[PDB]
Amino acid sequence: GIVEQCCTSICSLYQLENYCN
Amino acid sequence: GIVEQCCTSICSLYQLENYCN
Amino acid sequence: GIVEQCCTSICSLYQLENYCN
Amino acid sequence: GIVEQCCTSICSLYQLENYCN
Amino acid sequence: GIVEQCCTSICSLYQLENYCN
Amino acid sequence: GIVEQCCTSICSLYQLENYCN
Amino acid sequence: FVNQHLCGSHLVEALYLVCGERGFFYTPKT
Amino acid sequence: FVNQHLCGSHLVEALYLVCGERGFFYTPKT
Amino acid sequence: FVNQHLCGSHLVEALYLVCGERGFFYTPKT
Amino acid sequence: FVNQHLCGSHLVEALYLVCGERGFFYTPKT
Amino acid sequence: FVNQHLCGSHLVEALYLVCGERGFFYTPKT
Amino acid sequence: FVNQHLCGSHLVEALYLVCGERGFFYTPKT
Ligand SMILES: [Cl-]
Ligand SMILES: [Cl-]
Ligand SMILES: [Cl-]
Ligand SMILES: [Cl-]
Ligand SMILES: [Mg+2]
Ligand SMILES: [Zn+2]
Ligand SMILES: [Zn+2]
Repeated sequence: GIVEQCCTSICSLYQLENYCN
Repeated sequence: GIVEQCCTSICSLYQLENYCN
Repeated sequence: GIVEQCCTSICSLYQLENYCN
Repeated sequence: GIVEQCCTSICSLYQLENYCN
Repeated sequence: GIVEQCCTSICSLYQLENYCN
Repeated sequence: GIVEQCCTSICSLYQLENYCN
Repeated sequence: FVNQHLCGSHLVEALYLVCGERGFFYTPKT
Repeated sequence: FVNQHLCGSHLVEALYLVCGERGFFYTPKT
Repeated sequence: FVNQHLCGSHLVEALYLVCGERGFFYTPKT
Repeated sequence: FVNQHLCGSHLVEALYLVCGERGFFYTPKT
Repeated sequence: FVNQHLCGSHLVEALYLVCGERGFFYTPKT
Repeated sequence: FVNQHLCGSHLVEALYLVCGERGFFYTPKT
C-alpha cells in the first residue's frame, strides 16, 4: 500500500490524506 | 512574512504554496 | 493522551511502544 | 562498525545503546 | 545544478552558501 | 557546554566544529 | 501540491503535516 | 534509554524508530 | 489538511513537501 | 567543514542551517 | 523495539533518542 | 554563515552536517 507506493514509486499528498483519522 | 505567518501565528499548507516558485 | 504524555510532560521510549500496532 | 552496520545492513536500538556515554 | 550535484555527487557547505540571499 | 552554548544562547557553525572529532 | 518520493521517517513526517490534529495510522506492509 | 519532551513531528519520528515494521497510530485528540 | 506552528527547519521542510519540483523561497526578513 | 551527500529534505535543511536569516531559494532542475 | 535501517542524519537522530542526556560519540569509519 | 537556537535533535543534526566524516561528540551534561 501507501507506504510502499510513496517510497517505491511516488504519491501525492491527496493520497496520504487517505490515512488521516 | 512567512515566519510571522507560520511560526508565531499558524498557517495552512495552502498558504505555504504562496512561497513556491 | 500521547501528546499530553510526551510533549507537555515527558515519556520514555517504552511508553511510546504503547502506541505501536 | 555501527554507522556502517546500521546503514549497510540493519541494527537494533540495543546495539546503538552501545554508543551512549 | 546544486540540488543535483549535492545529491548525485557531493557538495560543500561553501557551495551551498551560493544559494543564500 | 554545547547545550548551554546553542539551545539556550546561540552558536555559530564554527563553534559547532569545536565538537568534531 | 506535488507528487513526492517518500521513504522511512519522511513518509511519517508527511503524514504528520497532512493529517495534523486529525491524526493517522502508519500501517506498513509486513 | 531516557526521558525527553517530544513535540510535533519529533513525536511521530520517535514512534517510527520505536515501532518500525509494526506501524503505529498518532492520535492527538485522545 | 490542517493548521500548525511551523518554526525553524520545520517551516522549510513543510515548504519542500508542499512545493517539491517547483522549488520555493525562504526569506525570513520579509 | 566537510563535503556532504544531500538529497531531498536534507538539502533544504542544510540550506536553512547555512543561510539562516539571510534566506535562500530552492531551485531544483525541472 | 525493532531493527532499523539507518543512514546519514537518521543514525545520529536515533542516537540522540536512545542516548538522551547520557550523550554519545558518532564515530564513522574513515 | 549565521547564528540560530539549536535545541534537541536539531543540535545533533547541525553537528552531523558540520562534522560529517570526522564524527563528533554530543555531551549534554558537560
Ligand atoms: Cl533519507
Ligand atoms: Cl520542534
Ligand atoms: Cl523546533
Ligand atoms: Cl524542536
Ligand atoms: Mg528529519
Ligand atoms: Zn532522510
Ligand atoms: Zn523541532
